[PDB]
Amino acid sequence: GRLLLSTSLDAKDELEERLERCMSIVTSMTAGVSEREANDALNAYVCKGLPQHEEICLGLFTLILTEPAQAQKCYRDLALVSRDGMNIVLNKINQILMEKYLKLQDTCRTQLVWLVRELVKSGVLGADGVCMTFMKQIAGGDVTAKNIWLAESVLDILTEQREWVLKSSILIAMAVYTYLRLIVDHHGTAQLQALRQKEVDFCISLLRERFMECLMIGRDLVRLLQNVARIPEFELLWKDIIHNPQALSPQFTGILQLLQSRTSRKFLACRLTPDMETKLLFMTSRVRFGQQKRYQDWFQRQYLSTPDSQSLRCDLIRYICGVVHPSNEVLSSDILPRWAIIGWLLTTCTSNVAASNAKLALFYDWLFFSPDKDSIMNIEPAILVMHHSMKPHPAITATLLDFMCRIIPNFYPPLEGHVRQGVFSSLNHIVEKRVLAHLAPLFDNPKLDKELRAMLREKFPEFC
Amino acid sequence: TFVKDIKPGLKNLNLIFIVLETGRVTKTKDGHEVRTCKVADKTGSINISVWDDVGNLIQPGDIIRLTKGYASVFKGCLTLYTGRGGDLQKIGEFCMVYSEVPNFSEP
DNA sequence: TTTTTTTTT
Repeated sequence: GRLLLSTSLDAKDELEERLERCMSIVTSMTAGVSEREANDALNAYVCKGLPQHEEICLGLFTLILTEPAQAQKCYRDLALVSRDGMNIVLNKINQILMEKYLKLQDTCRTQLVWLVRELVKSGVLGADGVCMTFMKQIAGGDVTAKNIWLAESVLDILTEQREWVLKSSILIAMAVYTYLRLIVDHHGTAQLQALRQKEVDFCISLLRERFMECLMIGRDLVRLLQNVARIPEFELLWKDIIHNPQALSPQFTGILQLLQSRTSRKFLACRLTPDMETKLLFMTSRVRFGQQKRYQDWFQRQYLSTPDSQSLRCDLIRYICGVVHPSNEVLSSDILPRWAIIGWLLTTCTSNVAASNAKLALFYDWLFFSPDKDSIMNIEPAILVMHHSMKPHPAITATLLDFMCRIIPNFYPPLEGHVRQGVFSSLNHIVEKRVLAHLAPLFDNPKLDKELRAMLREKFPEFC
Repeated sequence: TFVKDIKPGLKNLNLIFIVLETGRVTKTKDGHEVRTCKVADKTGSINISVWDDVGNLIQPGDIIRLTKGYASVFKGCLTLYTGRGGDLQKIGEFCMVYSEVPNFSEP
C-alpha cells in the first residue's frame, strides 16, 4: 500500500485502494510524456465528465502524498485542472485526517502537511476547516516524536500565515484553545521547551490582538489559562486580565463574564482525537453496565498508561460532562452511565495534582452554574458519582465532597461568593430536576468520615 | 454465521468476532509458535488457536473477520482454526458488542 | 512459499 501502514493481518483499506486506482489513471496519462503533453491529456480526460474529474483530482492528490519529487508539479496541475476549487480534495483530506491518520505513512504525513500549507497560501475555501481537523490529530498527553512533530508542523503553518489565520474567528479560538492545552505537556527536554516557547508567543499574540474572538471559547478558557499561569508571558497576561481588562478589549468587563459563559462543545471535542471520541461514544451508548471492564482496559492501555498521559484525563472528563448528553432512551437503559465512566477515570490518577485537576474539571460547570443558561447534564456526573459511590467506594464520595467544599474559597478567592452561589444553584437544580431527590442521605451516611460527616452537616444547613 | 453456530467438523466457516484475550505462546515440536485467543460474538465466546506470525499481530480489542475457518475438538475443547485457503483479517477495533457466555470452548 | 479438519509428556 502506498498511503497507509498495514500489517499482514490488516484488511485492505477501501479508501487507499480507491486513491491508488486514481493515481494509476493519472499516471497512465502523465508517464513517458512531456509536462505540457501531460496537462493536455488530463484536461481532455477531465472534460469527459464529473467522475473523470474526481479521478484526476484524487489521482493528483495521491501523487502529492506519495511522490514528493513530483509533488510541486502535481499541485500545480491540480490547481489548474480542478473545477470545484479543490473541494473534493479537501473532503478527502478531512476524511484521511478523521479516519486514517494513525495508519498514514511517514512520507504521506510529511506530504499532507506540505499540501495543507500550500492550500492555505493559495487561499483555498475551507482551508481553515482543514487546519482545525489537522489540529485535532495532535493528541494531548502524548510527547512521542511523531506527535510533537505534528504539533510543531501545524504551529509553523499557523504562525507563518498568521494574516490568513486572522480571517477566521473560529480558527483563532480553536488554535488558542489547542495550543494553550498542549503547552502543559511540552517540558522535560530542550526540544519540548523550545517548542513551548513558540507556542507561548503564538497564543499570547492572538489573545492580545484578538481577545474578543478568544472569548467565544467560554469558561474553559480560564481553566486553560490557570494551568499555564506561572509562565512569564502568561503572568503578564493575567495581571492585564485581572487589573486592566480594557487593554485586552473595551468589550471585556472582567473575568466574571467569561466564567459565566458556557464552553462551546466544539472546543471540548477538539481535544480528543477521532479514535478517543469513537471509543468513549461507544462506551457511553453501546456498552452494557457491568460489561465495561475490557473496554476500559483497552482504552487505558492505549491512552492512559504513561506518566505523560495524565493531562489527557481532564479533557476526557470535560468531554464526558459537556459533549456527551445521552438521549432519554439511553439514560433509561442498562447502558454504562456517564458517572461510572467518570468514576473509572478518577481512579486512574497517579498523583495528587492530577487528582485535583481531574476534580476541578469534573466540577467546572458547578462553579458558576446558572439554571437558565447552563445545561444540568454538565453537573449531573459529579453528583451521580458521589451518590452511587456511597456504599461501594466511599473513598471517592468523601474526597469529592471535600473538594466541593474547599473549591469554593480556593478556586478564585475574589469570587468566593459567586462560586458559593454556583454550587448552591447546582445543588438546588439537581433536586428540582429529580437527578437526585434527596441530598440529606449523602451527608449523614454512617459509612463516611468522622471529620467530613461533620464538615457536611455544616456547609449547607438545608440538608439535614 | 455466528459463534454459537460453530460445531466440531464444520469447515468453510466465515464470521466476524472481537478478541477478548491473547494467551501465551507455545512451540510445536517442529518449530511453530501457537497461541490461543479468546474471541466473542453477541452469541458467546470461543477459543481460536493461531499459528505463526499473525499470532503475534493479534491484539485484545481487535475486530477480526475469519474466512474458511474450521472447527475441531482439542483436549476436550471445541476450538476454531484458520483453514487452508482461509485467513484472518482485522477490520476494526474496540467497537463491537459481545457476550462472554456461553463459552463454547469449555471442556 | 500461504503453514491450516495443525499442536511430543
